[PDB]
Amino acid sequence: KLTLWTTLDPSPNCRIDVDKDSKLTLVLTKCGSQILANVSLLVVKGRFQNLNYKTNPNLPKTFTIKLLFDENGILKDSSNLDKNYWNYRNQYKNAVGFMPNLAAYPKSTTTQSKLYARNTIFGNIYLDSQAYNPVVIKITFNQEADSAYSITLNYSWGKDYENIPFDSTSFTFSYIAQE
Amino acid sequence: KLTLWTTLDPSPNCRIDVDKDSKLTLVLTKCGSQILANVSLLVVKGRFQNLNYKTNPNLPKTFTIKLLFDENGILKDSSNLDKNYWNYRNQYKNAVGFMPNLAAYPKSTTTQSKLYARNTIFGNIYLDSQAYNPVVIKITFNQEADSAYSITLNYSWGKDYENIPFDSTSFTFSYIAQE
Amino acid sequence: KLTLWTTLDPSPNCRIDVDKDSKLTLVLTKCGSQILANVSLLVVKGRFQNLNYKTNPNLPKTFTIKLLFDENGILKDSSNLDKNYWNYRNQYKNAVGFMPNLAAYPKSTTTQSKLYARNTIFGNIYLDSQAYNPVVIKITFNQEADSAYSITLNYSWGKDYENIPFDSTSFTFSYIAQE
Repeated sequence: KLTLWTTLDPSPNCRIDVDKDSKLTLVLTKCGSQILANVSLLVVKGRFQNLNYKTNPNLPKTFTIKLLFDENGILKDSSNLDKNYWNYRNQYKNAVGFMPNLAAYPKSTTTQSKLYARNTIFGNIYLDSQAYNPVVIKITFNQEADSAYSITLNYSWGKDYENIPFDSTSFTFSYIAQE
Repeated sequence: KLTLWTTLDPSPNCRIDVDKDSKLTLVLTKCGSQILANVSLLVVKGRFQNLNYKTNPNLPKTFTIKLLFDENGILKDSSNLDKNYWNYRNQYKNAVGFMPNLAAYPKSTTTQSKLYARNTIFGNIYLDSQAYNPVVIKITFNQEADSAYSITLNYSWGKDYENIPFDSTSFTFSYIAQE
Repeated sequence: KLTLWTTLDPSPNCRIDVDKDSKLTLVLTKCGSQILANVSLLVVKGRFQNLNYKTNPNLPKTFTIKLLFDENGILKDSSNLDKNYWNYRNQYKNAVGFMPNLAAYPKSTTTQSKLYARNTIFGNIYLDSQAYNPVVIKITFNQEADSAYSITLNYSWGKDYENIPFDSTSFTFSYIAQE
């Protein structure tokens, strides 16, 4: 009832560029009016598996993973996360109690040039369990115009990494629940 | 019963320098012995609404918001937060269960004004949803000698911001509850 | 029943180098599938009580505190934390519900000493309630080969501190519970 998560299954479950290029671990625990969230990310194959900006001049320093939800709090197929890996810890009918509160985190109006900053959380996370491999995780609620609710995970970094795996440490955050 | 918060009402509710110059969003959720806290801050008018240190030589790079509580956990009149915006999520009589634990976070003795470091939490938060607009939030418990309990929110920054709104990202923390 | 903690007893309770050289405050609160954790550390005597790299050339800039648990989630005598200071908030028989999940945070296999990055959390904490005294706390789960479960707290810093007490600010994190 009270936890929505990616399983701990070792199978890849997420698309950054290509199907199953990544494994997202996301745990959402309902503590009444707040969701306690825990996240980590491993890239298992493709261009972000091993970062080397000395040898690959064309490699970006960002990617984004989106969880898109309908008006019943059901994960949409268009999400980067595979629906087959998303369920209660013990497919579901209602998870509006896990959704980011729309009054707290309003969607952008047609006339609105961006979201309120309160819709965003920043975290400093690290690759390969080392403090000198920083990555910025930018978590934004309800940014995706075509979904009832959304959680957007933007990863970005500045370092010219040389043969560093995108294998992230864990980060905790919370957000205000819709109900 | 289990969440004490500022409403999500769009109305300003907080005084930095002037009445209703700011809108504090603070959610305290009781998970037994710990309070799970979520905070953001928007300045709606006055000298901190738009930061420009190129054009305003006299502008500080800090301000402080205090929540002062009596022995029943009731918000006191001299608090920066307006009492009309502070209530259980669904005029309260007792909120000692939400107060920062006095054994964990002792008040300063007459022979020292200087608290144990455990009474303080630091967070790195950001303005206008950009990682290159850092602000330090310093949360201190029970620093106010003249109140039974207190939560002090000190905001400070170093950057000579040029036309940046004080519109903060969200931050989560926790603290040990009095009961 | 839902909180496992170091008491708030003012007595030292922890060994960095020598018995009772430190006082760890650690609070683990069970919110179903996640443990909400709160930590601070005061060094009360010995070489880390007052850091001065100007006057002591031989002083390290790191130390580690380990909590080692048996298959019933009972703190082992080999831990840096003294067992006499570790109990439920209101000697215990079973605390597996507080243990770091072995599927989430696997122990290193004979064929690899190297943990998944998701076993680690980094935090930036501070000494003496000042933002310009940074310390890195590195929390790692299930790293200790000789125990069923473990929480390892590695503290490190870079600054040539001059007469700064190791009196840390508080930090919140969470982790996935074994059951």
